[PDB]
Amino acid sequence: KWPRDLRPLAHHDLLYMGQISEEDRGDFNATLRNFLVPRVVGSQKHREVREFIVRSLKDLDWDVEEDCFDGQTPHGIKPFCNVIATLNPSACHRLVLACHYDSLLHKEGTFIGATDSAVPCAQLLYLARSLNGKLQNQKTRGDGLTLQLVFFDGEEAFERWSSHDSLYGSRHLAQKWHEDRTSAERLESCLERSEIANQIDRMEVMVLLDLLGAENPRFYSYFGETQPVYRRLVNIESRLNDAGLMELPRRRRRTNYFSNSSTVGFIEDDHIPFLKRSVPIVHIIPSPFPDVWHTLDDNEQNLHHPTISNLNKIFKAFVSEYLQL
Ligand SMILES: [Fe+3]
Repeated sequence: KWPRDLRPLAHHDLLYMGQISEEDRGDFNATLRNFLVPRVVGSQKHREVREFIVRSLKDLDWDVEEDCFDGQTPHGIKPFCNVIATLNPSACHRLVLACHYDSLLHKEGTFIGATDSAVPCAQLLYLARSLNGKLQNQKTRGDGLTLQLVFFDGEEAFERWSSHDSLYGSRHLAQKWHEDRTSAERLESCLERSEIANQIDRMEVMVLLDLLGAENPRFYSYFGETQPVYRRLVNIESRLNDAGLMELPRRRRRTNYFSNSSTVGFIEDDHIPFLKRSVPIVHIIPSPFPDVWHTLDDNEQNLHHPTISNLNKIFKAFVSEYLQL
């Protein structure tokens, strides 16, 4: 059983999280435009993207940390900088939403990585912005739960994906947090039977978004441990559809992104170094990958906007339910 009682979103809140005004659309797209540039490790546009993320979240009065370091790669020594934003640093437990902000250095030409992961980056910032008032209110409760957003650097391989060439930022951060010791007594309102020995134990669940923005994604539950959390995403999507709040190409259709079916697939991503340290993971990545995956066609025009809108409604409702906004 999940360590936190997961109370179903009231209808009033579901309906609110499920509407998207044209200024909602406009705000998200304006956010997204900042990420639809090549973001290769070490580059100027990469530092500009990080600066944008940092300022956006500092403007919202979040605590923002830049976890920077240099690491050896097949292309020589490289600088990396993870961005960690925490709404209430004192709160013992974090609901962590994450993605990567670097883009693949593509051998053929300029690679935008619109789904991989410009859309997930923008979705995290859009969540922070659009739920800001509710989040600021939730932070005052002293209930020991907060929201945390991690934008990992160096997710992509420089050459052939391997244990040593991939996940530079997440490998670094998981180790950093594992070795940084702390205890429940130093923290605000930890749950009763919490075993807190280090920073990594404060990660209540890590929801990792990746390869989003293409039409008709298929998600599955990748971890039995987080099946209670995963099923809330299934339930929210079902309720949005029942209420007629999803955008579909024709009348009398339903989205079915979050399957209840079992899968036996394994995908390496930024969750791995945390998974190895007992952090519960929900991996929101489609299977199969978008047809555009790691091609020069993973670009702005190939994004499917109605799907992005539907996903934003699900994620907003999810956060709202988890934090009881
Ligand atoms: Fe990729």
